[PDB]
Amino acid sequence: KQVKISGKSKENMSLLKHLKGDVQGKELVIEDSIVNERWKQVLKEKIDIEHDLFNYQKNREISKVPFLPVDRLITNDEVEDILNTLTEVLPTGKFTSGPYLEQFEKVLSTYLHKRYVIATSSGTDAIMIGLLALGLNPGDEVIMPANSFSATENAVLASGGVPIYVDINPQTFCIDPDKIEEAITPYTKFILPVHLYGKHSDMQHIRQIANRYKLKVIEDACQGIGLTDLGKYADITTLSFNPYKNFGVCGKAGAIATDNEELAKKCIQFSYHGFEVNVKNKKVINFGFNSKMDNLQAAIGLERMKYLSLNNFKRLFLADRYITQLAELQNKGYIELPELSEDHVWHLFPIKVRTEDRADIMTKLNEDFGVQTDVYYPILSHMQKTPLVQDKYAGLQLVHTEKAHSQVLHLPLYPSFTLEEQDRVMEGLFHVIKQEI
Amino acid sequence: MQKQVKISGKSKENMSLLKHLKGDVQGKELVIEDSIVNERWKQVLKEKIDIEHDLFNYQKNREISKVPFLPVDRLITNDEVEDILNTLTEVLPTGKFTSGPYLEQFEKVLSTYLHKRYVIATSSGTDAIMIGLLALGLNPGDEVIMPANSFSATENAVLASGGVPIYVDINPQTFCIDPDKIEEAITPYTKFILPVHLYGKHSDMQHIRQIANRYKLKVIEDACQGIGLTDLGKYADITTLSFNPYKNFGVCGKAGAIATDNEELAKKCIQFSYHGFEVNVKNKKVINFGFNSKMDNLQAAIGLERMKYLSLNNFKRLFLADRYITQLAELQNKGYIELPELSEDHVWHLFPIKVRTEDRADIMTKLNEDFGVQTDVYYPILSHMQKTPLVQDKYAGLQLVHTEKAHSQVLHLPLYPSFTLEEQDRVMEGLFHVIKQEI
Repeated sequence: KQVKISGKSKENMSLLKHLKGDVQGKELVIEDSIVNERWKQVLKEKIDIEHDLFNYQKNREISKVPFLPVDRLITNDEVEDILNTLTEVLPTGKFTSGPYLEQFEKVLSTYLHKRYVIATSSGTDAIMIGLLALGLNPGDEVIMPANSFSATENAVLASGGVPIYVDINPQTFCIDPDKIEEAITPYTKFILPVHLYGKHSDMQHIRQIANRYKLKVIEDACQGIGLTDLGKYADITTLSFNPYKNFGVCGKAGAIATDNEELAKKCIQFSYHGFEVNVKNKKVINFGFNSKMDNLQAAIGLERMKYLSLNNFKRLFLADRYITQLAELQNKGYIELPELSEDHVWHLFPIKVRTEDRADIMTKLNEDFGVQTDVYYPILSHMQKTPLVQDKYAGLQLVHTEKAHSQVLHLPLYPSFTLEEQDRVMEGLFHVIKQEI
Repeated sequence: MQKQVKISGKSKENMSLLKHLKGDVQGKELVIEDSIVNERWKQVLKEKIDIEHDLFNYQKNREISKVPFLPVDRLITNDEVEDILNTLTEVLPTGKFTSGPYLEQFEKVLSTYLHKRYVIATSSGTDAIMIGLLALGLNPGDEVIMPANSFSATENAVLASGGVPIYVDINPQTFCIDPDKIEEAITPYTKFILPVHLYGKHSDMQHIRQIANRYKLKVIEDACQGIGLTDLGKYADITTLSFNPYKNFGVCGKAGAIATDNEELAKKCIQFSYHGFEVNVKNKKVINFGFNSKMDNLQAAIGLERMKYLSLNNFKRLFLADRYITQLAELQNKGYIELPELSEDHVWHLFPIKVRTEDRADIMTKLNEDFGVQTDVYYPILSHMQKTPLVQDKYAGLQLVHTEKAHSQVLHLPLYPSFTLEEQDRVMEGLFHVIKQEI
């Protein structure tokens, strides 16, 4: 009878169906949570998504479609809320530690269903501190994919750890659990899956393996906020609140989330100079970092977080539209579409095109249509031109990772993107693609 | 034939300004260097200045029940809040919060203020030291010569980068590393000297450079408390700063900077500061790894506002320290305490006096209970006495006589730009009353 808005990816999916006529129940019920706040001012019984959420203007004039214009990633209402909260924050004089930081950590805890949240100065820092809190020693091996953002390998390397790259599932872009056990040595301590593009990795299977081999699991969920059951099978979950993520602040920040008390204590010590928790200047471990989130950014996060469920839903609506209206191109085998799944928060939108055509498709979309696309990310880990790669990752081949990487093409997708712009993207893809994969 | 007096805002020039602004004639001889750090001076300098009244609003007869050591709400003024709100009104809608134009502009201003060719703004002073060591070519196990009485960030940066701290005794008068004790400690594994301008006092950099040259060592200074020091960085390979909110100049969150004249070195700092990428080419790595440690565009915008108060704020700190040193003279004359020396090479981030080792706890307790005067000790525990596995394992048997003795005597008195002279009166009165024994 009741259709509940949690804001999480599973319920978003059922909300999507329900609003497309397909009744999932009677009463729209909005869960009493900070992440659902902006929904309340726009969600009405007879809501029309195209008009109420996107203000669809089919005939608005469009010459260029930028892939990700940063100015549009923050709205006018967000600006007003931020200025309003800073008006109160600034005179308190508390900019590093303070009450907004604590409140942000409490709110995240509830949203993630994790007992302990340590907010950090970036996502990169979260992974780095997480590895160390979990006991990483120099030379310990960490199993992970090679198609993530460089921050992932970087956090392992900076801590003294050793990346062991394993091939991916070519459709999900995520680490193939069936390739993990092969790569376990007596020096392997961790598995580090990445929920790439917003797609959830096969965490249950990863957990079975990990318990088998007594490894720890720390996930890079920096692109995966809003995923149903995020962290259910992880020892540590890491997040980024960088301004370009599904939810971000106004600078650098991230978080570590865990259910283990002793683990949390250690993360806090590593995040702040190795001090005894809340006892300044008294070290209890060898060293630590200066890597807590700023009180000021936390105050901003408490405002920007009000838009999260609404924005994740708008991302889902966008991804659904793409998948539906481009179906004919996958039907003719010209492109491959991502699967419409509950275990996706659509941080990025990956289609697949023919390898030898991608650069041409990209150029034509831009030249003829003003449509900008991109490829996240241009270089794989084991193909970076560094002294480390040549000495350590020589002649390594990851067939699926490399092939998928050669084919992946990302389309504009973000909460303030417009349907009219999306139409131009799609109209463009049809007019320029004329060969199969 | 009149000598001009340049208001650079640096420590040397502030010292002479202190005399001229105590004097009767204040005319066209006072030349304000065209710099953002001097902005808040332009308005107030167009008339004759009475420091007590114009800068401090001296209210000798005000009721004071408590003197907090560092009330953080008073470290940011109303005009600072307003300027910040005004600039953020412009920054926020641009949507640029990581990289951006205020960041580049803040680095450029710093480069001019410090007289250093390259400034790399970082996410904290702690990261500046860590990145600086790595860019200078630190390898795991490399020994770093340093004092043991700094904030923990100094040693934490050495250790996080793979370095090995080697602690050397200080000059007990200045609290800075004793150049005369550095040479003794040099081994084949020594690669760096890391002096700290502690409390805002300038280390003996010329002598340290001599030793460094002689043994081919790199010098990276922790100047995180030393912004405004004359000739800062002159003999350093890398200078590091902090713009933590509590510093002489700070932003509204964490940030710091690396300063250097060496171009190839600057390049490496950038690479380390941002994922090991080629400069201005995202996703393309040219070194093994790097960090996510640039300063944020938004904090840079706030920095460009707050920096307008630096020269004036540094001047007020000096006037405060000078006032302490003069009015407390008698306590030093009678041998009860030791006062710092009124020098040109100090920016007075903190104000250290020395009291009798045996009486300090009692002095502090009585100041607070009988008079509401809060004092403090930066920092409570020395590096070689931290209860950590590393210390208990590798730094057992290490004795640093001067560091330990001076650390047992030191007492910091409240001093920040918005501190009032009437609060200062009460600090000083309390000190006269509670103290009765010599050192």
